[PDB]
Amino acid sequence: SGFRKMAFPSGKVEGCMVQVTCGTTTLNGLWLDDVVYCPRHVICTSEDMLNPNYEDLLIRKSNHNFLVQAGNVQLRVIGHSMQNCVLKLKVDTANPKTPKYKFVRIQPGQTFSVLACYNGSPSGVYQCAMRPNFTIKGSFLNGSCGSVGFNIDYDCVSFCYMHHMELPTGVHAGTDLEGNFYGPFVDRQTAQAAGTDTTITVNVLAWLYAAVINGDRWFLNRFTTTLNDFNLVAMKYNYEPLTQDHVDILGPLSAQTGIAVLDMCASLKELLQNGMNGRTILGSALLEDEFTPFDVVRQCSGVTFQ
Amino acid sequence: SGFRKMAFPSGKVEGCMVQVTCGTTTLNGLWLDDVVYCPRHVICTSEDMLNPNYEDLLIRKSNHNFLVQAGNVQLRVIGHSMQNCVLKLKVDTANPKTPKYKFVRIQPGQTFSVLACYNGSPSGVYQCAMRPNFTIKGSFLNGSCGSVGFNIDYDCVSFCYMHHMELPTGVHAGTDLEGNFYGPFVDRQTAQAAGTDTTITVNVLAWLYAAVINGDRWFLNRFTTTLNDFNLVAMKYNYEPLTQDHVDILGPLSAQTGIAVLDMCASLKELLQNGMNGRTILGSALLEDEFTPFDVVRQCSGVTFQ
Ligand SMILES: *[C@@](O)(c1nc(C(=O)OC)cs1)[C@H](C[C@@H]1CCNC1=O)NC(=O)[C@H](CC(C)C)NC(=O)[C@@H](NC(=O)OCc1ccccc1)C(C)C
Ligand SMILES: *[C@@](O)(c1nc(C(=O)OC)cs1)[C@H](C[C@@H]1CCNC1=O)NC(=O)[C@H](CC(C)C)NC(=O)[C@@H](NC(=O)OCc1ccccc1)C(C)C
Repeated sequence: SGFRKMAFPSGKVEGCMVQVTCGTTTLNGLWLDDVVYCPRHVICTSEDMLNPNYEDLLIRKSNHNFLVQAGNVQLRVIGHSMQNCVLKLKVDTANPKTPKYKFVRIQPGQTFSVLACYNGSPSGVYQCAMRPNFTIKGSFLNGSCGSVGFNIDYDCVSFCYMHHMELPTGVHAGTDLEGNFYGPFVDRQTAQAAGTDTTITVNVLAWLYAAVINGDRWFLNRFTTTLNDFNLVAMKYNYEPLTQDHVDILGPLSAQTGIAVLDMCASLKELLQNGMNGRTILGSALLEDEFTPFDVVRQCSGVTFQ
Repeated sequence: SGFRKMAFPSGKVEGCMVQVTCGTTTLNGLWLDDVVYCPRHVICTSEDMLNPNYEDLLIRKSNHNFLVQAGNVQLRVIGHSMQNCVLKLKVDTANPKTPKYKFVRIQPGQTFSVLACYNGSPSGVYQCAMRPNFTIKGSFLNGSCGSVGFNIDYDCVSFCYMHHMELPTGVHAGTDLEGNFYGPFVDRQTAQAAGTDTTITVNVLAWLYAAVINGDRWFLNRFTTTLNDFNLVAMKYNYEPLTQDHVDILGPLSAQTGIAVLDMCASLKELLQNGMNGRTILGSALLEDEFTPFDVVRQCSGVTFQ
């Protein structure tokens, strides 16, 4: 028992990280097979960033303008192209440590591990959710661009995120691995801001089940409710609406605990109206929304990768 | 910017994990050079656990009674011994992926990453502190014994923890890699309980500095205090005493922020007396104590490993 925010083991991804330099701009790249993927703004100076014309900046670049290092060894670039906001560099050597992999575009509410990197070297790993306003609450400094987020399924790494920028309030924005931004952000140093964020209700419900499983059940009350009634109160607290899909997804945790989803919704409702009155749940003094139902099941049944 | 609980990249340790079976008991082992280290209770049945005589259980075992698998391949055991509460199995092949490594015994307050494992396979990674009462707040199920905790310094892995047991309230106890328990616990299924835990004051102060660095400074007040005065109030809230060593350790964060340690102590004092009145600090609704000063510096300056 016990319940922790837990990242995937990072080894398979550590093997893919390289440093990419163009002129005096350095950041991280991801090396899979004979392609290196990185944020396109590697081709910019810090003046260029105010308002870059990426097609004009790029067209004046050739293969040899791109320095790719893996450890202390240089990779030879034999081709380049731009897809949306990522640059792809064809190199002459396949990554010998390429894992089985996929590229996916995740939905809001879905979680993933970030391997934060500097100069092609890993610094640490942590878990994030794609927020409803299409940002993530990360930890990123200058040089972290190109760090990636992923999930693992047994031996298969699904890359879902590449890091590009920080927005007001210290939240983060990036792309999928086809270089399409999550959210309506652009890779330019012009004033931009995320919209009001909401709470990922299905995830809060998953975490409450996690609590009951781990024996922390003081908040279970004697009421039930309906989906509509719940949703009315949800809306007022800037919680995302709960759908039939969400109910279905929570089916396994419902079954494991003997608590019907709608009964747990009534307990959450009461927490929203009354607060926690100084108590904690699974050590937290607020309602956590960055564990998916899948995250909870995985951690509560000890699923394993290789 | 942004501040996350962040584990070390796990790849170097993933390469060391094996499965160890004796009879029908399975758990994890750590393979370094030509030795595999694991909890000694691998040699017990679940009846034996109520009150095991480890010397008598062991002496009746030979090398061939120990099954060590790394992937789908069996390691040949050519020697065994017991050191405190760990078993060491000499095998005939050095781990080809052994990192540079050390064994260390950490102090209360120090943090480390856990690679939680089942059947010699990693399931995830998370950050823990050695609590003042010599437990950790982990996430561990049956089969997780032998999972290890570590720190990385550039390329050097310091193993500090091996997981053995869970105690009342869902907290965890284990050994250093010489098999000596943190705390006065024993590897027996007899009623045992940790003492009252306290808050790691120096770590809370580190985290407040992390907050100021990340621009969250609403809690800074206009008072100062003394170490004694602070300690008087600390004691009442079950905070560990602050020492001159602690002040010295916080020197770099003090310098980076321009806030004297004793001024920050006065802000903490006021948080302890008044609470946070519904506000959050770095997204938390309580005072976090599982970031060391070193943890904060590392994350705030992007230090990297390889
Ligand atoms: C990334 O690591 C790198 N960028 C460069 C670069 O641009 O080289 C010339 C090299 S590495 C960083 C990661 C950032 C730094 C701080 N935290 C992070 O996550 N990315 C950027 O520096 C990035 C470049 C974008 C424009 C593609 N710029 C930003 O993140 C900036 N955000 C921004 O310009 O938009 C928001 C905004 C709000 C308010 C006013 C103006 C802009 C921030 C401000 C650094
Ligand atoms: C470890 O993964 C394994 N143990 C065995 C084993 O004993 O084989 C026969 C194989 S793998 C587990 C990890 C535990 C399970 C639940 N969470 C964990 O962290 N360790 C144990 O099962 C362990 C064995 C000890 C005695 C060496 N036993 C315990 O953790 C038990 N704790 C205990 O007996 O002491 C506290 C106590 C409190 C109150 C009453 C009685 C005892 C718990 C109860 C499972």
